[PDB]
Amino acid sequence: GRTRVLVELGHYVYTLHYYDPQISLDEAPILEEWLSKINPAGIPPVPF
Amino acid sequence: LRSNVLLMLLQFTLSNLKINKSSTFTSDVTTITSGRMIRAFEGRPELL
Repeated sequence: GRTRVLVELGHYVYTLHYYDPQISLDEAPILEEWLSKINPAGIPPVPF
Repeated sequence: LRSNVLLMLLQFTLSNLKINKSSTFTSDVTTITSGRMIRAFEGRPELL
């Protein structure tokens, strides 16, 4: 709980992951997978 | 020494009497310069 990053994409393709509310999950590997595919060429769809 | 240096400079000049030729120009599709008409070193990225 230290840094809050705003990321300025004007328009972007999103993809969403429906979870059960009865299941605990750290959402870092869902978004570290998104970070693992960003190159200067492109950006994979944002995992909401 | 003045002979050997100057004869090297003649060997510096006559080695270098070429014609500059434009290769091919693509747009920089990636985000590094974002659309600048880069020199397209196609087969040799080690010089780009």
